[PDB]
Amino acid sequence: SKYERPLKRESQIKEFELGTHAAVIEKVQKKRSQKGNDMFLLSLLGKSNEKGVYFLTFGNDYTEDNLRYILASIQDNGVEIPDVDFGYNRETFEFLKGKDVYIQVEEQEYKGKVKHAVTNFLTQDEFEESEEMEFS
Amino acid sequence: SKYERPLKRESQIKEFELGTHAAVIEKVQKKRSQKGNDMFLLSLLGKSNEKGVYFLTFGNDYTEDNLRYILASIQDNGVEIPDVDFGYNRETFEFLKGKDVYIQVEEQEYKGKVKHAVTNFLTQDEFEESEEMEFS
Amino acid sequence: SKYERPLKRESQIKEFELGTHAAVIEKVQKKRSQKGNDMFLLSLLGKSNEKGVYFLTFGNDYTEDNLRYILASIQDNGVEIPDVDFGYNRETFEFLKGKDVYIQVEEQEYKGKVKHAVTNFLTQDEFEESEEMEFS
DNA sequence: AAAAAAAAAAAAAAA
Repeated sequence: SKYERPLKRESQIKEFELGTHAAVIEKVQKKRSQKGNDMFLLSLLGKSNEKGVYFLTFGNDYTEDNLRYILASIQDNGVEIPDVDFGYNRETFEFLKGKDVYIQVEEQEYKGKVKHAVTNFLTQDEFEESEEMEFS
Repeated sequence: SKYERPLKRESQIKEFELGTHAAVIEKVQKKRSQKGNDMFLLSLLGKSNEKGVYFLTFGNDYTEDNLRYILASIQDNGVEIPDVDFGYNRETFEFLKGKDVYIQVEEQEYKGKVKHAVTNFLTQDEFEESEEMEFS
Repeated sequence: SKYERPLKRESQIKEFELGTHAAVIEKVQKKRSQKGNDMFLLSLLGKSNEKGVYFLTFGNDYTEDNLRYILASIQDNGVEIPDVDFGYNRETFEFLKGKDVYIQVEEQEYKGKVKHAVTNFLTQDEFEESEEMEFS
């Protein structure tokens, strides 16, 4: 094919350790998956510069519930959830950017490659239940 | 099978230190993989005779982008890109030879043996971002 | 059990010193491995009566490559490679006998016992390049 | 809960 300038790629030097972490959604991209689903690609920034990615895929039974947990995590980091129809729309897209969240980070295999993946957005209850088990 | 001069093999004494470097594509070579994929074998040379190799495999869905990043790295080193169809062809083969590039080199574990392998080709943006964080 | 006459064993008094060497393929004999692959057993005679052995083992992914390098070594000693199918056949078998080659010999250890073994066949440029860095 | 993902490349064998 003919050359077409490709995009700058973000350096993902450092992953999240396994467990629960406070993180901020440092970026939100609108993309389409390889199987042709509309998704929001949440980029996640930790307090020691840990980078992580999360895919909010649309057009299935879980999408609604999935996003409610993202919103609930935002709510419990001290932000009011506005009166808007949440889903595949610009309000939702813009609302997520820059927000404090609680994330879970589990291991995950794919093509025999193990990485630390962001799996879930946690409520206050879930974040503390997990965090109050750790010994300094 | 009928005879086919195998590719000359060099002394891999000095390899690239970890991180990102300016390099040249010293040699390009046609080669069939163990799984039976066509690839170009890019020999990279550094400013103090560090050596490394890069496997540009054809067939995969990443081929295009992977080559795009090679080309874009060449673009950002002062060479302009011809209006040719880039791929598994002769023009591509001849173009890549003797071109200044930006590369990343990470640690790569394979069957016990860790070694410093060229992983990516970097754009100007990518390159300056990681090179500007070094001190004196 | 019942006595069968055993075969004469060739006197392997002196072995190659480590490094690169001009040598002749003095003998070639096809055998079965302990694991049970067909293979050629190249005997190699040095210019000071050094004796070494090389095992070209058939039935693996790199059989053809290892053979190609042998032929390349013969090619670069003033011999033209004919348009023959190279492999486990009589023609390849008989072509190898008596040819000049360049060999590499390294230390090797099987059952505690150390041995100078023939590990590779070198091209012209490969041979000269090894001889360059010996003078230092 | 369902869906997301850079793919691919590396001697093996002899004794």
